[PDB]
Amino acid sequence: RAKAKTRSSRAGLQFPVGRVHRLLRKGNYSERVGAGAPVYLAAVLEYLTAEILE
Amino acid sequence: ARAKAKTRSSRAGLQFPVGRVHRLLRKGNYSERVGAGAPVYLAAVLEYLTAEILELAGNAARDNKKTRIIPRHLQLAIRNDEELNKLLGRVTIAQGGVLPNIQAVLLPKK
Amino acid sequence: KKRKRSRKESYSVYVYKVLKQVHPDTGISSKAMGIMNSFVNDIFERIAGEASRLAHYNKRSTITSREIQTAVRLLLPGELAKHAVSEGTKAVTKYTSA
Amino acid sequence: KKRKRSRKESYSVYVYKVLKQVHPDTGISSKAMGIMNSFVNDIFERIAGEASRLAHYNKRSTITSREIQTAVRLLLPGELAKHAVSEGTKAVTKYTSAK
Amino acid sequence: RKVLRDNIQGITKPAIRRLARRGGVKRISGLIYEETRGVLKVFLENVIRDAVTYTEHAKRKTVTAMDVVYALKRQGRTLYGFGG
Amino acid sequence: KRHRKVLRDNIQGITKPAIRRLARRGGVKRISGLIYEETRGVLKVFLENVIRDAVTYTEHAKRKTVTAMDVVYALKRQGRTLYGFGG
Amino acid sequence: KRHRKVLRDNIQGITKPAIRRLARRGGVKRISGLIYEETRGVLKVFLENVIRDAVTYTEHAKRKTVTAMDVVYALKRQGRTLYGFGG
Amino acid sequence: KKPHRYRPGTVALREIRRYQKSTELLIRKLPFQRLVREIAQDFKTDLRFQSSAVMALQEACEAYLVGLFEDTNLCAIHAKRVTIMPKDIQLARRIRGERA
Amino acid sequence: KKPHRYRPGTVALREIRRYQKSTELLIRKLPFQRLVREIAQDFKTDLRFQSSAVMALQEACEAYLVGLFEDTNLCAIHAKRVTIMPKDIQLARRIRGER
Amino acid sequence: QRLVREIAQDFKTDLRFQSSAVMALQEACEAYLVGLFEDTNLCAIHAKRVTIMPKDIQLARRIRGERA
DNA sequence: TAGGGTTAGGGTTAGGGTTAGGGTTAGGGTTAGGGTTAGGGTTAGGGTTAGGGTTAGGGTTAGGGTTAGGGTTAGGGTTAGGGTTAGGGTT
DNA sequence: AACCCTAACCCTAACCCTAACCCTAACCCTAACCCTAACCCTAACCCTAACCCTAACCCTAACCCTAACCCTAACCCTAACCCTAACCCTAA
Repeated sequence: RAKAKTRSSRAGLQFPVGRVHRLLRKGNYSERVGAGAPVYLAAVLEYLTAEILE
Repeated sequence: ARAKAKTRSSRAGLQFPVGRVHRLLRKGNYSERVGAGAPVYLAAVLEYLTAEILELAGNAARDNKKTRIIPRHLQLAIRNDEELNKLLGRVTIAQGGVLPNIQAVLLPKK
Repeated sequence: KKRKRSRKESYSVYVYKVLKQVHPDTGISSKAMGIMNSFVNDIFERIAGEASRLAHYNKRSTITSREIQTAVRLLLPGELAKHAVSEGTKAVTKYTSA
Repeated sequence: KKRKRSRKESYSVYVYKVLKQVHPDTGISSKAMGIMNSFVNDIFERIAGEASRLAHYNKRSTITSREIQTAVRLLLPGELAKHAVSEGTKAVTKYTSAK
Repeated sequence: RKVLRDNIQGITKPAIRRLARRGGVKRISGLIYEETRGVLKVFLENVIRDAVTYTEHAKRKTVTAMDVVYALKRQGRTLYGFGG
Repeated sequence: KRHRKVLRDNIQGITKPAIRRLARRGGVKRISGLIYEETRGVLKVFLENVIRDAVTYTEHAKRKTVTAMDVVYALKRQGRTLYGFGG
Repeated sequence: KRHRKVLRDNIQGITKPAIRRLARRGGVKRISGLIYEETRGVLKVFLENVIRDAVTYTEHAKRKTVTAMDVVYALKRQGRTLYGFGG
Repeated sequence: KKPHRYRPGTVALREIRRYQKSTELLIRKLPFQRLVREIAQDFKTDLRFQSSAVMALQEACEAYLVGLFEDTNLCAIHAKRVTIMPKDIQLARRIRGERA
Repeated sequence: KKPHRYRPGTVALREIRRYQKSTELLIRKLPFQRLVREIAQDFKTDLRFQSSAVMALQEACEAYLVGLFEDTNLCAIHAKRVTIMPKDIQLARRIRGER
Repeated sequence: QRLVREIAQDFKTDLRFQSSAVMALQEACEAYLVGLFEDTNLCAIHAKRVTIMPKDIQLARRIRGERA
């Protein structure tokens, strides 16, 4: 709680990297999410939303 | 201490297991809590479907007169009944041939 | 041998008992066991599978008996549904008594 | 009366910030936010559904990056999975290398 | 509300041609109009029956839009838009 | 050191008799001449697609052998469930 | 023995420095990053086109060896005219 | 009267163009709020439809019919005809995997 | 001299009836073993195929092909023709949706 | 030596390349490539840029007439 | 790596099935006037919900025993080869 | 009716076998809890129904021009024997 830096900003991705972790965990997809997976899956959604929106 | 130690499949009178089916629902990650009543409904619903395929399969083998069910009989039973041809309509049974049908125009009329 | 093989599980013993009840004098070849054992393991992923989603939409967190009766009225056809929703409740009724 | 207000959650702020990098000057009408917020929720239920089957077939219990990457190689087609496996690899490399 | 024949006669002959002209057809035979009232009645029976089964699970007596977006998704024709 | 031929079977073995045996099971009565080159073009875009997904699963386990459970797992995704060849 | 044959890694055999030494003779000062894949596309079409005409002359003479007076007789038709490495 | 009586085939190639460049819905709303409610009375009595689920059934039963019609047209141009006929709609469904 | 030449197209009706009543595979195993080996080289080299993997691929591939030819036939009988042709195969693939 | 050998497999197999044939192919292929770069450079200096890029190579090939 | 038997691979030939052309007639197309119904509004009242504390029974869960299911194995019961006889017509 | 194919066996002889037999491993009874699907006013909104209108849209004739169909030949091309003898099986 010393200072607040968004987990999206540290990896420089616009799409949320905190919300995708809760939705992967609370949908019962698997027992232990891991921490290299929320960040990879918030970048394969952002590239696709930047192909249809351009 | 314990006493009778009677089995769950025996209590409900269903041949298919009601012990293995509960473990698989719990560790497949379908949902966090599985109610005890639910495995018993699944074992019964699966049993009726196996009895329909095996009973219909046997009749077709009797007509061929061989005394063992084999893959070709199962295709002929599954692909004839209307309801079982709309659940298993995409599945391809291995070593199963095709049902015999020839269109009239190809067939020499005269 | 000294391998200590993990081994596998099969619903093959159970299928043989059912074959005996419906017809008491026929038998099944091993290739036929393979097609049948797969079906019992493919109608356990469609029927259980629709139950998982039906729990989340509602917000409820358990897969109880009603949720496996709204997944047999949707993933099974027409008259193999009325004769299977009815067959299942009878076994649940007996279990509750004993 | 007071409060008693549920909070609907939608990815709509984040689709009005990728329209402000690719094309400054244009704006999205309300229906297009609909037909977009229902796209992000459809390619997140096809990459968390081929990564919860790959974990179980191989008898393992965690979805690490390799698993969320096997799905992109299978579900997305050509000239779309190629321009996506790389985009993720640069984005995770920054997370570990730079703190 | 009703139980008459105006249900399938509501898809009138002009609007069973304009739907077609959005597809490319240039001449339409007389009996297409009867067969294409039959095919729409079967599709609606299958989409409506599955919406009712989900509605009963929650005990509600109103068939909301999300239930139709979940009936169509199962049969292979996803809809995007009129729902979430 | 090397089989002199490196053709890896160029869509071969589907000889006129094999395509005139599969078609006859189908119901075809008078197969036309040009079909043989085309039916060696449709088999080709299918054997590749089951294969690309099949290798993709094996590289995930890091093993170097394509076992039949990998082909049954790939065939389910495209749409046809083979029952029992692998189980 | 030599139990291996030439795979298709060759097209990436041209290295990243070699395309930066055939472009510094050309006057280029700040080569951009994406050029390296494109320059392996322009060379790839050219090497096939001199080659197909080269094999077509050799098969006319029913030999099995592509000698340089065949490359020089193919390169004249396409457009260039190498003078020197040939007669 | 020397007018502009258009010859058969020039008021149908101007119609295909106007209707293929629009986004509106062809079926009238009130007659499709009664087909939906006479196919529901049989399944359960007293079901009250919402006002956005009688427009998500219109936009999925007017985008499957404009789907059969393109497949009927490819079939009726394979027998050298330009007029869709009722023996074409039946072929399209069989191959697609719908009624058989 | 007995030519006994059955008129054109009557040997084949006997062929159709006998072929539809048996399940043996109709493409030879040794040639097919190689077509898969060639189409696997591009995806990776050093891939070793177990015996069952070639067998499954033969049962699926025969089954897709047997089907395309029952739908091509249905299209041919529509135009009043009685023989399959190259053009008919392409209407079946556009309608089925494979494209 | 290898790129030429791989490209030759498709046209025929059992083709044996004399030493001079792979030398000539090196002194023609370098010359086509050295040239495209001088024309790509002329195009780049036109737009006010000082660096070659992927788009510039395509204008040089359409104008020279090779791609069609 | 033998080796051996049969499957594919070449020829001819005659029939039959596309295919192009040439008439014939109902059937969609194209305008033109009558007779609405399907859209909009406004009220209003009932008909179904959205939270919110509150039990109590149904789960989970972590200990024991112990039962039931999963591998291995001779010898018999089909079950196909394997030849005759049958039997269908079939050019 | 040229003279071609269809239908009894019957020896033949490996793979489904019942045990049968351990025995390994997974269920079950027996004790703990917690937590949630039941419960309830309410107050809120939104679906249903009713009323009015009116003007674009359907409906029902007439007239006549194409396009679907049925012949007509005919002529190319796909069918059905026949020596191979090459290659795929079959062990091993």
